[PDB]
Amino acid sequence: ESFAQLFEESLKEIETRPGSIVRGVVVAIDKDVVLVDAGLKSESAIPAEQFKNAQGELEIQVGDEVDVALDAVEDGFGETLLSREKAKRHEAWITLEKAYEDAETVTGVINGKVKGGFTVELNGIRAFLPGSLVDVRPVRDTLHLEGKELEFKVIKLDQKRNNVVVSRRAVIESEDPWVAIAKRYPEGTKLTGRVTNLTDYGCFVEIEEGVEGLVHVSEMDWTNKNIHPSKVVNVGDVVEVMVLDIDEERRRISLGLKQ
Amino acid sequence: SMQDPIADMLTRIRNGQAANKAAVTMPSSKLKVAIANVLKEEGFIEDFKVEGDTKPELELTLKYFQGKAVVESIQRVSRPGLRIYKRKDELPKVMAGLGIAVVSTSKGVMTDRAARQAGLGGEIICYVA
Amino acid sequence: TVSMRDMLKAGVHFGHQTRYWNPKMKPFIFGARNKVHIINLEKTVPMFNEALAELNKIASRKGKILFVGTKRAASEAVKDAALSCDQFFVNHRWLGGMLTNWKTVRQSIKRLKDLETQSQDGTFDKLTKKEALMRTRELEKLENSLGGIKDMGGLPDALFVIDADHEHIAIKEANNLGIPVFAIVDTNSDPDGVDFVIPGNDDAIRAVTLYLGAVAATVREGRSQ
Amino acid sequence: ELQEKLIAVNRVSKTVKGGRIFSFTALTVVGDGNGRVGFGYGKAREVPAAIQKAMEKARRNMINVALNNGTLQHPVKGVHTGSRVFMQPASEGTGIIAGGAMRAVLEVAGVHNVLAKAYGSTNPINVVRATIDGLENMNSPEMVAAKRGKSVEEIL
Amino acid sequence: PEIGEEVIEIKAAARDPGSRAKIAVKTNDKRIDPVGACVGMRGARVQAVSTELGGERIDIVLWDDNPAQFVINAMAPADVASIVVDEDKHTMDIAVEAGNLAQAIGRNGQNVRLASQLSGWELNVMTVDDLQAKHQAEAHAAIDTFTKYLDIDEDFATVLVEEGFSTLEELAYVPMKELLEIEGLDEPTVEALRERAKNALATIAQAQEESL
RNA sequence: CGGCCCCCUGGACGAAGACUGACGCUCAGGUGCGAAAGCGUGGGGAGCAAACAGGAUUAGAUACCCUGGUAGUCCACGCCGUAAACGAUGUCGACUUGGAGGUUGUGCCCUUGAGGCGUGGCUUCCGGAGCUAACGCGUUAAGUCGACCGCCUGGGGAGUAC
RNA sequence: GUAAAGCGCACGCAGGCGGUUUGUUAAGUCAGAUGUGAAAUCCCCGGGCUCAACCUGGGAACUGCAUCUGAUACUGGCAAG
Repeated sequence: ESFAQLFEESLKEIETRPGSIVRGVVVAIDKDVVLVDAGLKSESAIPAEQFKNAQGELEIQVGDEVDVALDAVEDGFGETLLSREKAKRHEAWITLEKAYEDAETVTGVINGKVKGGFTVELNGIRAFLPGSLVDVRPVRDTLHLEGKELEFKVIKLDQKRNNVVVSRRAVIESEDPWVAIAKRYPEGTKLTGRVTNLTDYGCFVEIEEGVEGLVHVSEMDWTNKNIHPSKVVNVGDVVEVMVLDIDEERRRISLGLKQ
Repeated sequence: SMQDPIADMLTRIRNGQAANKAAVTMPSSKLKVAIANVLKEEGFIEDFKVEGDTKPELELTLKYFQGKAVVESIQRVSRPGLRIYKRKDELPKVMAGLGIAVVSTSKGVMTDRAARQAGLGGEIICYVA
Repeated sequence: TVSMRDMLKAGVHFGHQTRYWNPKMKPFIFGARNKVHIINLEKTVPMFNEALAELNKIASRKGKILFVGTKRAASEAVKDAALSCDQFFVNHRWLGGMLTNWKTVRQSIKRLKDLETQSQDGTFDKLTKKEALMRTRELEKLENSLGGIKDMGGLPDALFVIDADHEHIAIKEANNLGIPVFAIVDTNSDPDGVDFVIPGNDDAIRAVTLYLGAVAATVREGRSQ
Repeated sequence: ELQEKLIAVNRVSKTVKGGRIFSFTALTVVGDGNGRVGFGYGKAREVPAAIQKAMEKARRNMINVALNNGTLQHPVKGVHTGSRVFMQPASEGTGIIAGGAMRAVLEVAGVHNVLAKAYGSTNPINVVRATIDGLENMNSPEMVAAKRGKSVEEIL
Repeated sequence: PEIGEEVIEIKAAARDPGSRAKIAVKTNDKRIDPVGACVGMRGARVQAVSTELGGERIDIVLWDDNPAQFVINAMAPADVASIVVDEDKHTMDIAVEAGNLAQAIGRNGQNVRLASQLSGWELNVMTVDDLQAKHQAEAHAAIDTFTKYLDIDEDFATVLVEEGFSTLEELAYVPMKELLEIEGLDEPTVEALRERAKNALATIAQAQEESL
């Protein structure tokens, strides 16, 4: 009756769009596809590579629950955008928690400055940093034991572009993209960027606040023409890329990957 | 411009029958009302309902028997471009009597059979089958 | 028989997106949630019950039921359902003109049966290797295609289908011959050819399974009767 | 009990690398002398086979027609593609006044008395189809009464 | 060959080889016509079986639906009009007219047995008048049994059994609201009179206790 | 109809209200506007380029290609009144399932963000019913109807002769 | 639309058509009557030439026009909205 109408609004009330409500129960595993059901129109064709943790083997059997992501519906049949992105929100919450007490305390091990700043990795993911943040002072972890264990103390974050730089050592110590597009510019600032779609001439890695990069086809590897990008890297993966070139005018930042 | 209201009525009805519309609405007029009443009497429609004071809206309710529509055919005969008037002997028979022909007469608008019974002809509005 | 809560749990109420729908399904739709159509369970349930009753009646008079799903997600399940009530099924690609052009396919069935016999009952082994491999391959092909319908004999007396738009060929065949059709019809699908439509999520696995299980139970009941 | 009339047979060609391959089309119609009627349009390299096919096809997909005694229930029009057809019920004794393919279908249908003209095209195939259409759409008094929620005497 | 390719549904073949061989057959509604195919051009295939194993009166009946239509079909080739029914042993009571009974019955010991196995059970060929004769021999008896059911006054019982269909024998399980339309229905008493009949049945069971 | 500016100027759409109160639709004759080429008179003339000249090509090449090159193209004021002036689809009005866009308004909504929910105008593509000889058209109809006009009646002769 | 056939586009007189409600009129419209609509011809029922053609009695028809008396739904006129 209005039973059903009340239920419809109830079920509205007890779900949300993003990957927030850990609801999808893993109802079939086979390699290389995991599948869930989060109260959506269809079941998600999940990769296995969203769900193996830090050493390469699976961690969740049948019945286990992780939320995925939404706001994109039915490319022709199916439902979702993947769940690790959901994990990105949890990582963002942990990073924000710092604000409360002005200190987020984890493990942070930064061996080398990709784009000027040491790369700091939190449990599964690894993020890239600006130079100063790796070290509180000129200490320079190159003389520290390789991949050492301290923490991360935040020096700098870009706040729209997920670039976060953190201070590994020294426990005692405690429109918009295109006007000032000179930050990752100079010649060779490398970046950690997720690829989006490979257009058979390109890969379209683009992460840094609403920009677009192309590592198109020529570099990508150390073979030129017989390469077919889909074979050689991935879909949806954070990689080594750097700028190599910027247009601020015709908005074509032409990244590379042969580096 | 709108020149023939009745014909517009009939077309609306036809389109509703085609499209399996339950009910068909349109601005009301007295002649339209009477036509609707005649149809209801002759059972091609379920019920008609006028509603409104300043600009009232006639709403007919269409009829469907075993899926398909009831009003198999509905044509104007008289039209502004060319009027048709018939004398009682000359009155027609739609579908060999199975259908009807709405005819306006001095004593009101009625089906062709009714007019014949009365003993008078008039302006042939529309055939319905 | 099948309750509304269970259907909701399964995910029947979910239906395709709002750019992929069919306006003939507008009656069966309730609303559109997050730019996805919702099927009206209030209107779905009674008709599903009806369809079940008809299927039962068919069974009671010793009717032959054919279960069609070639979605390759619920192929396993449709086969399982068919077997539970020992009825017939087409879980892989429907052969164009399986029913209309039965007489030809009947030979196909016969060849398959003969091959099966050779494989099993003969116990003759001693066959040229390549030839033996070829015969095996033929067996596999024919099993995949016509495994469920091999014991069918003639033409079914009713046709249960999991997706109308996907199996429209089978539906059209049934209509041409006049076989009763019992279709699960999502919002994108066309239900005009269907006799006993069923608005439900053809895609979701659990919903499909639920549909199948109730159908199987009512077939078994009719057989018992 | 069924009667069957081959209306027409026509030779049709297909050009190939060698030359012209000829074949034959057979347009037949069958009926039981009552409401029921069905046409078939067969094709084969030889004539008898093609007519056999036409008979087979006609025998299936038949269609019923509501006949008031020997004639029709009211004037009816039917069209198909070019062939537009008018046919009109007529008094006993008049016979089938109709031309060609149309005639044939009427006879098998078991109508005995009609006045009937084929306007437009007279392509046998299309015109027989149009006839069948006019016969199918034609409804009876009882049918219209049912449609309209009345008795037969109300409609007369 | 249609039957061979599952096109002519042939269930039972209640026939008497050496005399008459009438058998009904069903078909999936698809412009097939089962008997027609079994007969052929002017009994083309019918003649084959006619002079097959020996001069036999082979017959084909267009099976309609269920067992009710099988009854009449089993009376063919003749003219059935009506028939009675029951439970396990329904006993199809053939209801025809004397004039048509001559052919319907055909031979005392021939069509009475050939059509008996037609339905698989047994038939009881009767007459149109016979039916009515037995029909009334049933109305009086739910009454024609010394009235051992409800019972009250007799003057009211006559006026009640006038309108009463099938007497009162176990009639409480039927519509308990149409006898209230009868001129004279205040408080539930006739609805109670039927209850008395139910009590009479219990009394009859008590009589069985008197005898068992 | 295309660089900016200014001056004069026509239409369209939306938002609410307020007013008039059928004043409307169509239109034979009639009147006006009407690409390019073309004409007249007077200016102008960079580039391009009918005509023309030479060089090639070719059997020939009164062409295609190359080198030049004048009318014209440009401006002012007149005339011409035609084009595959095409959506090869007259104008006006009403009604009939959908999807994906573009553009331009406008109402509400926490714009919590580039958004969310509507509601108007114009517009591109696909496609349902229906229509169609088929191709296709398909709420911008070639569907279902009404009003008015224009036009067609085998091909040529001929849109020519008088 | 492509078969012949949408003026290149507009404005616009004459002309054609005209939202909705009430009142009135009664021109159109419808009904009835009267007068006429020559006879012959056509058609119906009959009759006479042996039949037929042919002749012939009576009817019907001559779809119209004119008038008078009504009807007023529609169209028109007039008056108010």
